[PDB]
Amino acid sequence: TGELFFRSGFGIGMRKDSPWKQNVSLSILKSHENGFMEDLDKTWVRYQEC
Amino acid sequence: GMMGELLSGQADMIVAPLTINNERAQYIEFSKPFKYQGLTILVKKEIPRS
Amino acid sequence: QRAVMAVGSLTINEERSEVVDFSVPFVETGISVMVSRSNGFLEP
Ligand SMILES: *[C@@H]1O[C@H](CO)[C@@H](O)[C@H](O)[C@H]1NC(C)=O
Repeated sequence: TGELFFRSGFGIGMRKDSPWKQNVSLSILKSHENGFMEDLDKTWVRYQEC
Repeated sequence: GMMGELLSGQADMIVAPLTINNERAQYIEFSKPFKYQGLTILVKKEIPRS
Repeated sequence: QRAVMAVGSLTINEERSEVVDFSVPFVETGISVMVSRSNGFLEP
């Protein structure tokens, strides 16, 4: 029940000196824009309904 | 917990559901969120019979 | 270098990810389709 409030996303915990910031952000954005995220959502979170 | 383990140097990258917060970001930088979901209320529903 | 900050309805994209840098987004959005709504025995 209820409605969405204090909406916020997820994240990846990395140290501030890690040089993998852009190399991971670009890959995440590419996966998001190539439809991998929606496919994973369909194949892992929408098994059955009521 | 996990944040302290990451700060201690035991772990370098975290792939787990972690909500981005200001206090967490003040010490550990995050990346772009995978998906945008807030917090709701879960209550068990009853079945009216008679 | 005509402006150090840009504020507006700029959608985050892969092409702009490496050319410029952006902070954490505050309002989420995306691709959507707009279409006009169509109109529409004790069995159930
Ligand atoms: C990140 O990507 C760039 C270009 O895609 C590459 O030159 C660089 O080596 C990458 N970083 C690492 C740590 O491999």
